[PDB]
Amino acid sequence: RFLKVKNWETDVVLTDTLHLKSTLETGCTEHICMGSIMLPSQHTRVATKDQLFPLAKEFLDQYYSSIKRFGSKAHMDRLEEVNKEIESTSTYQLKDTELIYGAKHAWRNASRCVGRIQWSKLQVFDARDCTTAHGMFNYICNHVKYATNKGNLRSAITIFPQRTDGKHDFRVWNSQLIRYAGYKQPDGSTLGDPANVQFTEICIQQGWKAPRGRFDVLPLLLQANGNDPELFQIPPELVLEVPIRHPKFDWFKDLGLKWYGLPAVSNMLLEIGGLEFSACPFSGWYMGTEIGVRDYCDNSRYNILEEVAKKMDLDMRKTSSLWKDQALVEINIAVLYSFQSDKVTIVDHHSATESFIKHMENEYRCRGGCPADWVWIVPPMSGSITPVFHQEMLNYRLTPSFEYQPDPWNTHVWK
Amino acid sequence: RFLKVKNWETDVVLTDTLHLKSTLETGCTEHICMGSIMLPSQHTRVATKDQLFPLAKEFLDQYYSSIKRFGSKAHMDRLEEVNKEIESTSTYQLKDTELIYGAKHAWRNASRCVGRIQWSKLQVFDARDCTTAHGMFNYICNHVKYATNKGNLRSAITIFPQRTDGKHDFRVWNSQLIRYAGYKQPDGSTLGDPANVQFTEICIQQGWKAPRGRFDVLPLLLQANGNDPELFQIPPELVLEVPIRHPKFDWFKDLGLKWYGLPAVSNMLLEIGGLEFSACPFSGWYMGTEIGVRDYCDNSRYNILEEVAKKMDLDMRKTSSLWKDQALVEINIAVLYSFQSDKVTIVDHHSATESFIKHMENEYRCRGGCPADWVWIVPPMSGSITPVFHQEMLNYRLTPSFEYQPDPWNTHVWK
Ligand code: HEM
Ligand code: HEM
Ligand SMILES: C[C@H](O)[C@H](O)[C@H]1CNc2nc(N)[nH]c(=O)c2N1
Ligand SMILES: C[C@H](O)[C@H](O)[C@H]1CNc2nc(N)[nH]c(=O)c2N1
Ligand SMILES: Cc1cc(N)nc(C#CCN2CC(F)(F)C2)c1
Ligand SMILES: Cc1cc(N)nc(C#CCN2CC(F)(F)C2)c1
Ligand SMILES: [Zn+2]
Repeated sequence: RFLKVKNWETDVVLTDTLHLKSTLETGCTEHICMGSIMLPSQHTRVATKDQLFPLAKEFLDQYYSSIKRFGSKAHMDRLEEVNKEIESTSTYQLKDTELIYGAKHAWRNASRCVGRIQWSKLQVFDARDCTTAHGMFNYICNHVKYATNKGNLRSAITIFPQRTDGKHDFRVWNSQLIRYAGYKQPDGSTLGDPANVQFTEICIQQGWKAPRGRFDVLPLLLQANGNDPELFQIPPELVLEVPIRHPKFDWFKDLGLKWYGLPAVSNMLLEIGGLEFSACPFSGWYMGTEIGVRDYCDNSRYNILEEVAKKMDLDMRKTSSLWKDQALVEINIAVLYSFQSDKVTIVDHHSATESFIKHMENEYRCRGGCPADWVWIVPPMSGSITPVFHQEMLNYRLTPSFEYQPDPWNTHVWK
Repeated sequence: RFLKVKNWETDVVLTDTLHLKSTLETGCTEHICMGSIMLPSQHTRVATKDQLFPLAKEFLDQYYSSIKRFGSKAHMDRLEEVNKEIESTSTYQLKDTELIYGAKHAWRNASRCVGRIQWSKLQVFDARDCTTAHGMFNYICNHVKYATNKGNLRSAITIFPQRTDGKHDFRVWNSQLIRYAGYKQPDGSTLGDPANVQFTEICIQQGWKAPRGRFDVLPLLLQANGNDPELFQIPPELVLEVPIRHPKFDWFKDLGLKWYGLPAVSNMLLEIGGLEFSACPFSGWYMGTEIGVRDYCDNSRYNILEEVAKKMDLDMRKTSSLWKDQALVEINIAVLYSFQSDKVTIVDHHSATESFIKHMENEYRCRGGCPADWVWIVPPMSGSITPVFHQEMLNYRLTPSFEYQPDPWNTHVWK
């Protein structure tokens, strides 16, 4: 019942008891493993009043058995206080300290995040008093400015009012606070980011005048209390960008690449003691491979392997010349070199994966485990020369948690 | 119940119904996914007479509903014939055609093997009349000669007598038919392959005179009908080796690397209609990354990244210089280039993973699915620039199957 996970490069063994506390389901059964399914039903997110108190009680018991005040009067009266308020309101409200705890532990419990060694250093911005989409823009601007810190990136999350009935929902329609626009050409090809071709069309549909270039920062589409969303442009002095150059190849500058400094996910859902926060933008800093491998070299994204292979002068006729691999490594050296020379926080996949193994060590000692998703933790290049490749990992779903949710434009009852 | 798997690079969707036929268990539960555990209990392998007929019946029903002769007289009489013989003997014997079918479908069902597009082109060598360890050596030599085919590698498997009581067991003690010896130095470091340091000691323990160099081909340790195993040296003209050189870097020859052409796994167990074949060496051809990434660059194997980085003249002080990544790509270009120039069959990880996607297509059409283990299918370098990275895969255990088994020297009752 008390499972073991092995590291096959060092022979370290760790014992996991934290999985006992797991509540949610994974998708796998005794006869089928769905560990490679991207969005199983369980990882996506309507609740009723009856189900709310056990989830509150369970969460309150975690928080008071955290500040080592479990079962005492301060715990019991808060237990009864929330109980009474769930009877009275069919919902409840978190204390500011409970919100900060719940949000840090959602990140802590994110099994697909290799960055969690930082989970306790998270700045939490309480935006539950927000009522309008202008208010949201203002809070989101303050988040971007704080988290960027002129390149000394700081982790942060901003938390808008929780879902109540469901038809009144705060939502950030962008998938990330800062993304580049996707424009499809009249012939068929794509300028900018093909991922956002659909979102770019919704913004033009709502009034955005597109500068139709490559790296056009998208406006924000903010929806408040269920109302229709409104467009706002992030003041460009708040959007820190890094021009990508190589430390050997001087043709690399003329490639004309740049990325943004701040990775800030805005389309997910924060769940805390049964409450649902449909708009909770959170940001950290990049691991290099996110830009250099996935953003730049995915076939359905920017897809630059061939142009980089061209200017490197490469054997591009054969697949076994490994020209794709060779050009991929140079692109990622340039991503790292550019962010570092500009003093914009970035981490390479060797540093990040070492830290995660060190984070797993700590989590099995002082916590009894660390839910981890190997499929997402192992970086998308050079997998087996990083220590996470050889580390067995148990995946399981703890709460508080970040979850996926459907896009707002498939569900919003317009008017 | 009839699950869907998505490809996130092409948007192809496939429907899996084959998982319904699954019998064995995976290790995962509704509340925990063990998709990254290397050797769960279910993937390792004693049976009694009562359990044997449903497994025979189930297997016979697959084979006759294969040559489109299901339920007929030829099926029913073989059903009753095996039934009677399980009553009479508490076991049974496969027809030669049933053995060839069962072995091809064990490979077909191997969810961790990216090579299965070839599953029906498998040469099956029936060695069930073998009685002595000399006999085994002779059969294993004929396998090596056939499968190598002077560099035009051909897939093959040799099948020794099935387990009966358990204390009489044919076993190949080597983990692969051809491996290099592992010698630990008096100071502590290691020459050759550190993986086989333990096995190398068992061979010296039994009489092997070690040439104590780097790439010393190990003798065979063959155990027949439970007797103690005996050493035999594969005639060196039967062991095809490829010296590793680079097509640009002429210092690469002086690195002094070579590998063997034939990957031939000998420590696993073939299960067919309930029968257990404890010695079933099977061979194919290499995917380049097996040698170039894992064999050469694993920290606990040959571990050559630093010496290759040295001669490349690399920024080795920092982790973020990606010198490890850069030297890894060159090692794999050289592995491919050397095998190809010598006309020894090899496949690169781009060709192999494309073929597997094409194999999955066929399997979902004419079979209803294809059990696949993403953790093992995705290659250990450049993962996301190969199409398997973006393909969702359902893992489940079908029979006939290859399974792991404990090492013989932890279980053999000596004398
Ligand atoms: C501090 C620096 C951080 C680093 C280096 C980091 C690293 C990463 C990386 C590389 C991914 C994979 C993204 C992808 O493949 O698309 C990821 C996923 C994720 N990260 Fe972190 N992250 C950081 C901060 C944070 C913060 C502050 C939070 C939450 C407050 C967070 C929560 C998540 C979640 C929820 C996911 C993916 C969840 C899913 O897909 O189910 N991360 N992280
Ligand atoms: C024909 C050329 C073949 C290629 C290119 C190929 C490719 C591969 C590769 C790269 C692996 C991973 C090995 C590792 O990471 O250590 C693998 C695993 C495997 N292959 Fe194939 N293979 C081939 C032939 C075969 C044959 C002929 C069989 C059986 C008769 C087979 C059965 C297996 C099994 C059972 C495993 C791993 C099972 C496990 O660990 O549970 N392969 N294959
Ligand atoms: C099919 C597969 O699950 C999918 O491509 C996953 C694989 N692992 C990943 N891992 C990370 N970190 N990010 C991703 O987008 C993905 N994609
Ligand atoms: C911990 C992890 O399961 C282990 O390192 C696995 C990962 N995937 C692998 N995949 C292949 N093909 N071969 C391996 O040896 C491994 N090792
Ligand atoms: C906070 C954070 C840090 C980081 N280093 N990266 C990301 C990211 C991302 C984008 N992907 C799509 C997703 F699944 F939402 C995450 C987010
Ligand atoms: C037939 C075959 C083909 C191939 N291309 N590779 C292998 C291999 C290997 C060694 N690994 C350890 C294992 F799990 F047994 C497989 C085997
Ligand atoms: Zn699973």
